[PDB]
Amino acid sequence: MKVEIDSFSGAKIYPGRGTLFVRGDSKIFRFQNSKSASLFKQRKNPRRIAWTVLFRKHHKKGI
Amino acid sequence: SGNGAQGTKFRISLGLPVGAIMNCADNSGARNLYIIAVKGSGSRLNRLPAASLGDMVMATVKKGKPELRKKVMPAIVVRQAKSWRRRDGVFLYFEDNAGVIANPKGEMKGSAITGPVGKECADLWPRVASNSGVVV
Amino acid sequence: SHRKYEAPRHGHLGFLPRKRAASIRARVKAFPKDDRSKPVALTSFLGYKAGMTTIVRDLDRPGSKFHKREVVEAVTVVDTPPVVVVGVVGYVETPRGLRSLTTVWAEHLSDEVKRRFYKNWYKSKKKAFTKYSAKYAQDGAGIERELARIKKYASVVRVLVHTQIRKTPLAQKKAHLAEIQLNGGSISEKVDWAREHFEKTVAVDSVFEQNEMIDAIAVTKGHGFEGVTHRWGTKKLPRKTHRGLRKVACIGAWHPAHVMWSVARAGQRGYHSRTSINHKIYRVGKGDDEANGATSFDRTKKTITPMGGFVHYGEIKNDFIMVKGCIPGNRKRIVTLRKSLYTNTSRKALEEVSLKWIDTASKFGKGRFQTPAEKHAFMGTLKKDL
RNA sequence: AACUCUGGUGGAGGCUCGUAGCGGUUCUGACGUGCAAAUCGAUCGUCGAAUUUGGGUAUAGGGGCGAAAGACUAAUCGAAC
RNA sequence: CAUCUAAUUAGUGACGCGCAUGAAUGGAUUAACGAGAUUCCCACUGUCCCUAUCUACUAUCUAGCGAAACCACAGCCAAGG
RNA sequence: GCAGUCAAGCGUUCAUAGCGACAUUGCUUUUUGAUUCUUCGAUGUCGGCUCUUCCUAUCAUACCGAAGCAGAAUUCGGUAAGCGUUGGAUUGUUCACCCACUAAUAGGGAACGUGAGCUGGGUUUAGACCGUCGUGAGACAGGUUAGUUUUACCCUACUGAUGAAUGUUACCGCAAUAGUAAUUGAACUUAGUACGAGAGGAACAGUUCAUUCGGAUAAUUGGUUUUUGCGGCUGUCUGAUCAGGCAUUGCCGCGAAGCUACCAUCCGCUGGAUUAUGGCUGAACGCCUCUAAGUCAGAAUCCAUGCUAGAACGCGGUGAUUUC
Ligand SMILES: [Mg+2]
Ligand SMILES: [Mg+2]
Ligand SMILES: [Mg+2]
Ligand SMILES: [Mg+2]
Ligand SMILES: [Mg+2]
Ligand SMILES: [Mg+2]
Ligand SMILES: [Mg+2]
Ligand SMILES: [Mg+2]
Ligand SMILES: [Mg+2]
Ligand SMILES: [Mg+2]
Ligand SMILES: [Mg+2]
Ligand SMILES: [Mg+2]
Ligand SMILES: [Mg+2]
Ligand SMILES: [Mg+2]
Ligand SMILES: [Mg+2]
Ligand SMILES: [Mg+2]
Ligand SMILES: [Mg+2]
Ligand SMILES: [Mg+2]
Ligand SMILES: [Mg+2]
Ligand SMILES: [Mg+2]
Ligand SMILES: [Mg+2]
Ligand SMILES: [Mg+2]
Ligand SMILES: [Mg+2]
Ligand SMILES: [Mg+2]
Ligand SMILES: [Mg+2]
Ligand SMILES: [Mg+2]
Ligand SMILES: [Mg+2]
Ligand SMILES: [Mg+2]
Ligand SMILES: [Mg+2]
Ligand SMILES: [Mg+2]
Ligand SMILES: [Mg+2]
Ligand SMILES: [Mg+2]
Ligand SMILES: [Mg+2]
Ligand SMILES: [Mg+2]
Ligand SMILES: [Mg+2]
Ligand SMILES: [Mg+2]
Ligand SMILES: [Mg+2]
Ligand SMILES: [Mg+2]
Ligand SMILES: [Mg+2]
Ligand SMILES: [Mg+2]
Ligand SMILES: [Mg+2]
Ligand SMILES: [Mg+2]
Ligand SMILES: [Mg+2]
Ligand SMILES: [Mg+2]
Ligand SMILES: [Mg+2]
Ligand SMILES: [Mg+2]
Ligand SMILES: [Mg+2]
Ligand SMILES: [Mg+2]
Ligand SMILES: [Mg+2]
Repeated sequence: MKVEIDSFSGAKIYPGRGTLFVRGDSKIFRFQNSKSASLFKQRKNPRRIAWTVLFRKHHKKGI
Repeated sequence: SGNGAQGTKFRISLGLPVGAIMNCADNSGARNLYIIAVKGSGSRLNRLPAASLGDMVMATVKKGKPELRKKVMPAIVVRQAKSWRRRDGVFLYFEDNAGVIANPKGEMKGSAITGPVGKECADLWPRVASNSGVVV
Repeated sequence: SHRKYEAPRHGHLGFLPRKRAASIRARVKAFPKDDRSKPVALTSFLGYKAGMTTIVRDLDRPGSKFHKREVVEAVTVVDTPPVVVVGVVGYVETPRGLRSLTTVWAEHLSDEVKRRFYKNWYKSKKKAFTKYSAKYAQDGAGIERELARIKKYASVVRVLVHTQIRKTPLAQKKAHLAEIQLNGGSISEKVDWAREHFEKTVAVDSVFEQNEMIDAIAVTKGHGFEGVTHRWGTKKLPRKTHRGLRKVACIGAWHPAHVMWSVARAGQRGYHSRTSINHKIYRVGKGDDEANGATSFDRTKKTITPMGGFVHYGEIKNDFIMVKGCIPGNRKRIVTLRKSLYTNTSRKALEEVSLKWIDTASKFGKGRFQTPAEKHAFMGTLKKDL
């Protein structure tokens, strides 16, 4: 019973939610939802998407 | 599927019908595999025989060595690139479609698989799992 | 000449006619075989379908690849308040079938079940059972006479129950009234059980247990007039075709010079009464209970209701049946849950199920949080003074 | 040495891409008791000349006219009305 | 026969005692051109596997207006003749 | 095309395990001949696609009998049409042939099923080229290329939908009848066991999955997006700002809800009576014999349980039944 972390948004993934993507260099990317999956597939940087965990700790939002 | 398979398989979503060209993961000298059939397929009118991960397919080689080209040969699908659900709830998919050349008894023609391999394929075919590196 | 390429027949010829059901409450056409040794108990129970959610549990299936591993499963939640018992009905075997011999009603009926007898309740004088309630006058002689008739005759005893729909997040206010056959022995003991339980409520934990196969009898979701491709599953005709491709192209030979009943045609889809068997009860949950959505492995004090209510239904404040998979009927709909008509011992039954986690994330979106406390702990504080 | 090469200039062509225009390939789309006794939509061919076209004039039925299909000659053509 | 394919009554390259090829009733070839006919490859795609969904306008119901084709009489079958 | 009778013979011996000459007797209308009986004041002419039903002359599946049946695999046959019977290259093809999967890729009918269902590839009304024939106009069941596929709103049939009458009205039911549905495979185990000199090599019970079909459902994943929900972007217009208009839904990204997908999940019941066949008791026929009387087991069959509709002229129980 494991809660994963979304590789784009840092969102907590409960069982069943979102998808898992295995890249050509076999790196596992877990996505909580299709929003994160599509933004990853658009090659968007999570550090510039203003609601992600990576953005908020890069900008020191709420700490 | 038939002979060589070590166990059963839960149903994986079919993503590779006939006519699908997948990459050739092993080092046997082929570059792609063109799926001409699926072993253990179902006989329904108009319905294409469709493969999924871990399935043994009949395949030709469209790009590769001339000694592998223009022949029918068995292959095993090792990567699917179509989203399928595991019974642990995880809908996963790969980046590309990939298979390895084998003989009908399941032993693999090549010696080393380049890339990840699905866990159902590795558990169904021990010769794929022996030469596989990372599994999923 | 022949078919040239054999294919299976589209659709099922035994689920015909594909028409609208006579009512929303799909009738139970078979109750379990009466074992006359067991105690007297209901064989069905009435609920309202709240919605589906997701569980995680360790699968105990030896020989399976997922033995002692966690499986993620869909469950249907049936919001299930206790039913009130308001009558009994006696059934006499005749050479033309069962025959209702007499009904005996309880003395006081609530306005929920009194509303069932009225098409315009707001206008009425509400005079229903006002002279039946005078049959209980000074010794209940005319009631004990009819109950003695049910004891003397009446090889089958059914009880009249009604849902408590004001305990349910529905705008309907009008109860659903149904006969449930009393299994459990001695026709006298069945009538005595019903007479003790007049005006009393029977809860769902007295009917159903966990790890029990049950049957779901419900009218399915209505889909209007539908064409033959989505009604029957027929192949869409090729793109070049004239006058339409969501059709059946040949609806019969020249001879017989008639369209056959077995030719797939357009018409009503959905709103059909369906019985679907062998759904495993994963939780008999209590309404006087927080930690409905908590398991022994979770221990997060949360109820079965998702964040922001069950979508298009409401929130569950009553007892409920969490059952495995999909049952017929859409949400808000009356559903009859019935005990199994056969003793199933197939090792998919008889399996003790312990839930590890129940999904209470919002079904109104792609919800990420299980509790508002979890939302607060993740998101931190907000501009609204969170 | 006969003479070669390069950069500009220039603006030719029954040349090209493509509007208007002129046609009418495919959908064998729509319509098919039609908007229409031949249209509508998309897609097309061509678009500076053997071009497109108005007005005037000439050729009349076993006759005309025809870059030729027995085509066209007033919804009439293997002989108009 | 070869090649193209896993497989080709298709395509291409050859062979030629060619039912019945052939030299301005033109023979062979040919760059460019072609809404011509054909084959393969890449790209691409609901052509398909295998169908789903959305929009507008219909259809539908209403107020108004209001035809036509067709019509011996009509309208449930099975078998017999 | 498919059967049957006789049995010289083939089958190491041995007519009939399996075949079977010379004869001979039949079946079917799924080929083709024969007729010209209906249609010439239009029965739309092949093939394919779609979809339904029917037949059994059974390919597979179920249960069995026989073998030159040791096992495995086969071969012959019985009940049996319940349930399936494919994906492709070439060709307009039906047919063929090959690749390949499969339990199996059985044969047929339904106006050579099915064109107001489609398509128009074939035959082909006018165009055109060739070959041969003809002096020629022209001919060719010779090749090639192009060639308008119209109408339902009527009756019935089918599919769904109402509905007068039953004193009225409402609730809860019964179930006559009609339909009915599940299908098949593999891996593990039995077990390298039985059987066999070996080579080889099973089955039943058990368990886990899968094929095809069906009925739902939308928690999840995917799809859809006029939530024109939020953001962005181009061009223009509102003097700039803010906020907007138009671009026949302007475009791009995300997008709840709803609908939906073997592209997602769930679910798909067990009793009885039988066929083939193998038997029991037992005469006829003092013996024998499954059969004659009687009787046992037994198929994917049949009928029920279960499921769907409920007779709108089938029925029941129950509530209330109108004046100041
Ligand atoms: Mg097809
Ligand atoms: Mg057939
Ligand atoms: Mg069928
Ligand atoms: Mg019943
Ligand atoms: Mg609807
Ligand atoms: Mg719809
Ligand atoms: Mg219809
Ligand atoms: Mg459900
Ligand atoms: Mg939702
Ligand atoms: Mg020019
Ligand atoms: Mg040009
Ligand atoms: Mg132009
Ligand atoms: Mg002009
Ligand atoms: Mg047209
Ligand atoms: Mg029309
Ligand atoms: Mg008009
Ligand atoms: Mg003249
Ligand atoms: Mg001519
Ligand atoms: Mg004219
Ligand atoms: Mg080809
Ligand atoms: Mg050639
Ligand atoms: Mg030209
Ligand atoms: Mg309208
Ligand atoms: Mg309208
Ligand atoms: Mg008459
Ligand atoms: Mg008749
Ligand atoms: Mg006539
Ligand atoms: Mg006609
Ligand atoms: Mg006709
Ligand atoms: Mg037979
Ligand atoms: Mg047989
Ligand atoms: Mg039959
Ligand atoms: Mg049938
Ligand atoms: Mg025909
Ligand atoms: Mg017809
Ligand atoms: Mg037609
Ligand atoms: Mg043609
Ligand atoms: Mg109408
Ligand atoms: Mg059955
Ligand atoms: Mg469905
Ligand atoms: Mg404009
Ligand atoms: Mg706009
Ligand atoms: Mg299905
Ligand atoms: Mg005896
Ligand atoms: Mg017998
Ligand atoms: Mg007898
Ligand atoms: Mg018996
Ligand atoms: Mg039973
Ligand atoms: Mg009735």
